[PDB]
Amino acid sequence: ERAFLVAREELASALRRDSGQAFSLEQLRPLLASSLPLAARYLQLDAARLVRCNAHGEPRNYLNTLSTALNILEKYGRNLLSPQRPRYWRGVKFNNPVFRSTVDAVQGGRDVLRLYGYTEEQPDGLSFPEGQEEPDEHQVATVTLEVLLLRTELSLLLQNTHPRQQALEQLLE
Amino acid sequence: EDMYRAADEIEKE
Ligand SMILES: [Cl-]
Repeated sequence: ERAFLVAREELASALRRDSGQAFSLEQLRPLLASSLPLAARYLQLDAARLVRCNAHGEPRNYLNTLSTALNILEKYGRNLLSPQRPRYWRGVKFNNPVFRSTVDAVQGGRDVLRLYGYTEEQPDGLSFPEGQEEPDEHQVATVTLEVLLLRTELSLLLQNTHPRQQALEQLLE
Repeated sequence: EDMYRAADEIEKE
């Protein structure tokens, strides 16, 4: 069994190497099967607050709401990593149909975009600082990895198949 | 679909 930080460096480097790479549960397992608390396993993504500050209704509902947001946030990350970045990548509008209906439905969703590099705030959206030519590839890959990892954990929790199901359910309010 | 521009700016196109 690979060490936590060993597997983490490996996965993050692979995602940076190939932006469209799919990760299996077998690869991700050392990251989510760890006995470490949720707040300790995530070093960039604020997974703890995401789970806690969006506990509205039953877990069957809000975990799916969170999963939907995480699915889109992952796409935002992979876009920044792609060899050909999509047009208009330097900014995300709050009134964007995709963002508004998926990411902005969760508290902390905008903070994830800030982690990607969208740190400058205007009343109409977030964007990269003027003068910053390229995204921080190492940072984006790390955040993207943690986003897809968290979505994976929520999927397992919903399927009642998470290796640390019993412990993680205590985080569900 | 577009994930960056505002809904109205996308509606202009
Ligand atoms: Cl994946």
